[PDB]
Amino acid sequence: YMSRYEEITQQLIFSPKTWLITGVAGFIGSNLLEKLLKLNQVVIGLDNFSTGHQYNLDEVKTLVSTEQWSRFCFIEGDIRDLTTCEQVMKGVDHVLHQAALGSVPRSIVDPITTNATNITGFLNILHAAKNAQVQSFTYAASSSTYGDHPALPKVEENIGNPLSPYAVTKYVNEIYAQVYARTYGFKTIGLRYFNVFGRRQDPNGAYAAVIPKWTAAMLKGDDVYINGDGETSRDFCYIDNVIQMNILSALAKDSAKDNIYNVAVGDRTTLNELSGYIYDELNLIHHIKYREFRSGDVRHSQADVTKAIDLLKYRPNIKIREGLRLSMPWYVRFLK
Amino acid sequence: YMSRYEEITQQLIFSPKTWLITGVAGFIGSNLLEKLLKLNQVVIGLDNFSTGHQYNLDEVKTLVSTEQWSRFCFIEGDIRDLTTCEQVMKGVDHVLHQAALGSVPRSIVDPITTNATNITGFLNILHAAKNAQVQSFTYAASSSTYGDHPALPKVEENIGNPLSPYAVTKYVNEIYAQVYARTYGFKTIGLRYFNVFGRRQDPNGAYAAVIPKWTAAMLKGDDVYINGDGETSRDFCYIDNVIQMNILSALAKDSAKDNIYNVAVGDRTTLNELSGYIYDELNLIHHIKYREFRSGDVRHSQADVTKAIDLLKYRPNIKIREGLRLSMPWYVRFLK
Ligand SMILES: NC(=O)c1ccc[n+]([C@@H]2O[C@H](COP(=O)([O-])OP(=O)(O)OC[C@H]3O[C@@H](n4cnc5c(N)ncnc54)[C@H](O)[C@@H]3O)[C@@H](O)[C@H]2O)c1
Ligand SMILES: NC(=O)c1ccc[n+]([C@@H]2O[C@H](COP(=O)([O-])OP(=O)(O)OC[C@H]3O[C@@H](n4cnc5c(N)ncnc54)[C@H](O)[C@@H]3O)[C@@H](O)[C@H]2O)c1
Repeated sequence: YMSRYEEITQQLIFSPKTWLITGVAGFIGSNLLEKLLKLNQVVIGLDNFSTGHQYNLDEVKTLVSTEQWSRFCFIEGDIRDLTTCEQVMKGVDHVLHQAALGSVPRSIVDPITTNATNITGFLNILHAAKNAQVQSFTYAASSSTYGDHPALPKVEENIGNPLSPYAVTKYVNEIYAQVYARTYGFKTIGLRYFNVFGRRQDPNGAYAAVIPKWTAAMLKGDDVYINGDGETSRDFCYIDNVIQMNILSALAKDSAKDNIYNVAVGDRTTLNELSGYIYDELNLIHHIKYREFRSGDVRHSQADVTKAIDLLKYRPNIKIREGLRLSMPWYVRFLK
Repeated sequence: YMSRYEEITQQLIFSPKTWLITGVAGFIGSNLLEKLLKLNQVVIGLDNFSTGHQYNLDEVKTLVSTEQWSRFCFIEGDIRDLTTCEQVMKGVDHVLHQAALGSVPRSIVDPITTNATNITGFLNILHAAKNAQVQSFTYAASSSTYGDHPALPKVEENIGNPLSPYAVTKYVNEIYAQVYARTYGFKTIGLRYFNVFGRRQDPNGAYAAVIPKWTAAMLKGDDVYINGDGETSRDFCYIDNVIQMNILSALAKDSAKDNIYNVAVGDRTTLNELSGYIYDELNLIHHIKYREFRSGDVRHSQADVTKAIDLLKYRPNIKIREGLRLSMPWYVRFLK
């Protein structure tokens, strides 16, 4: 039971608010959109369809009622444009900022566009939000920000040197957010996501994340690569845990704001064990080679989620194996 | 004797190199331009005249020969435009990046503009320099990167939380520089300036620094305002000391790069002390109210310059009073 999250969602349905979701056409944004519309929220979406897709928005349309869909106002535009950011902020209560160009290797190969998207765009949205006096502001940060810190499991206060331009940009979001609290009284929540997965995570394209990239490949009958020795290990976090955490963050009591939280389940899986869970869930619905470590990649990864548990009453309820089970039917349909 | 510095400057007279100075029309930039043309160097300059001034360049022109000035190629443009950054990098040996919007309070009022210039702009010059494979890259960092850290004197490896949007931007310059070393092998030097003063520092405008602002006010018979009880203290650093450090860093051995250095004297002077020094020096060349502490003002600032002295062979040989003596005639001339 996700007790606190149930209670908060009940408040929202009784007293609905206006939400802004940036990155709404993407993986996490469109999952947020689906749950907020199902709570009868008014939703303002912004996306530029860089890595996001209109098909994600069309899919969410078919999953909600007509009245629910009628409260979604979609704005095609770019967070790099401050005017656009101010326009979409108007009358907004709760900001969920997901728009960014993700991926460590992308940042290495084009630190420039990435900087513009992830620092300039973040600041534009942060500043428009402060000026519009929104009730809350929650933004996607990253476990990449732990960098080379050798400690396991990862604890929020203890971070290392950032190991790529992507790590830098996300860390910069966090420091601007803190400076905003201290200089303006504008209290935010940053969510360090660990390896999120689930429906509508893009499997196509050179930057695909390991779960949908492998899922696709096994469905193709293609080779399943493994960047390095395979002992690299991760806290894979099903999207529903992330949706819980965004919504708990948006309605957090004030003293839980101006804080960073790990967003994950606290477990660890190696590239090598995941391969098998994926085969088994897929193989259940009727259907491997080693190589060089990837550049600027974090070696080993497990979150300590004690802080979200205690301060927000986060209750992660969906673990790697069940998330895969829940996720595979989506991949079959999308790829068939 | 500034002796490694003398050896380096003698060598440059004998073997000119091509330098890029961004912010060339500003206080520190035009002073670098002056030194470099007098050393017969080839200098590419870049400035948008946002806080810099064409009269600064006209002044440098009157101080160097026709043949020296003919080695100055000046481009009016903006570091926020990557193309411009690439163009001015061509043929460049040594980068001295000074272009930025200074001032903590400017950044509080308009964090967006300060971000675009200080982070986007800085990243464009760093990236173009890396791509051009220049010999050296040195950038203007800031003592505001110490933030709330309580150590005093300030030592480079120990820093705190940044306290304004400005401080965020200058800290991010350092982080990007370190990440560029790590990921592309491009090793830079960051110079944490402390309260620099001297000729061509702008006395006009909401954000003038204390030394020129007071100097101008005494020359006009305007009220000199002390923000607080005047026991507040700084490590005021004459320009020539900064010129020295820039040149020592452009020519540093490889082991001294990918390092941050404080640039200052090592001394502390109170606002009360300073107001007396300024008066004394001016009135030798011939011619006060207390109010509220500036809000969110640092109380005491003093640099440990051990690292610069040991690793770069820096000599902080101009202290505050001699610096004021050297600067006062330029203000007298400038304002009469
Ligand atoms: N999925 C994970 O494992 C993970 C891990 C760490 C951090 N994150 C962060 O989570 C957020 C959501 O990521 P996601 O996995 O859903 O990726 P995604 O690529 O699916 O979503 C990003 C969305 O933002 C939009 N966007 C990008 N730049 C934009 C711009 N300039 N203006 C407007 N829209 C823009 C894209 O079109 C896309 O719809 C991002 O900030 C990402 O950095 C995700
Ligand atoms: N003066 C100090 O005590 C001090 C203290 C800490 C750091 N610094 C840093 O030293 C550097 C030089 O500062 P300064 O005191 O000479 O200030 P300044 O304002 O006199 O000089 C900065 C120059 O940069 C130019 N510039 C700004 N934005 C630009 C852009 N986008 N494109 C092209 N040109 C641009 C301005 O027009 C100006 O000529 C800056 O990086 C400043 O932050 C100075």
